[PDB]
Parts: sequence; C-alpha cells; structure tokens
Amino acid sequence: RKPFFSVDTYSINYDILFRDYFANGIRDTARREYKLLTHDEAPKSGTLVAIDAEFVSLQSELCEIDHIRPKRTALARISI
RNA sequence: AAAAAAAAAAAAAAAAAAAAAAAAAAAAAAAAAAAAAAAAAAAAAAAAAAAAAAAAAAAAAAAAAAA
Ligand SMILES: [Mg+2]
Repeated sequence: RKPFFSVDTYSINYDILFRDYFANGIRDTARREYKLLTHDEAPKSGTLVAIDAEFVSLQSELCEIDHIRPKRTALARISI
C-alpha cells in the first residue's frame, strides 16, 4: 500500500549538460564545435532544439517471408 | 386310549381379504394372447424428430528514408 513517486518530484543534477565528459580526448575535427552549455543558455520549458542521429545495423537474419533473427540497428552518431 | 420327530450348517415352509344369482343371465368395443439356436453363432454413437437457415465484415497502398 505504498505509493509511487517520480523524479520530477525530486532534484536532479544538470551540470553534465553544461560540460563535456569523454574518454576519447582526441577531440579533433574541431569545427564550429559541440559547444558547451552554460547557465545563461540553460534549458527551458517549451523551447526547441534540433537533433539528428545516424545508425548502424548489427544483426543477421533469415528469409522470414518465404511462403538468424530479423535485423535491428544500433546508434552510430549523434548531433544535437 | 388317532395320544406326532418338536428341525445343521443362519435351511423349510399359515394368507394379512370377496363377483354379492342373494333374484326375471344374448352373440370377444382386446388395450395386444401371439415360445424356438445351442458346434466353437443373432451385435448404431453423433449428440437423438430442420412441420419458418438473409450469410461477399466494403475498399484506396502512386511510395521511403535513414541524406
Ligand atoms: Mg528519410
């Protein structure tokens, strides 16, 4: 007879949005970069960001339609 | 002086009651009266009376991605 509770009722860390953390450390192709958030550009409600992920498939399948499991993907790249 | 054994094996034996013409009664309206194996012998399952079965449930997808 206990109730459930959400993390929206809680207090969440956000600073990983406001920094980078990566174990590659090469950080090359330094273009107009994956520029880090600060709290002047802190995220809001109702606001919009764009997002695009590129995928790769990792599964071998069978014929499956003829009158080893059906192929599914995984993520390869993300640009937000 | 018709005076018989007084019951094995749970023996064995009673009935717990009638046409009534007693008086001047014709010839089946019964509802059906109705026996044969035994030479290695007769042999339904499904669930069992259609006294009224309309019986295509629309379709159309121009095509993906994901640079
Ligand atoms: Mg596409």
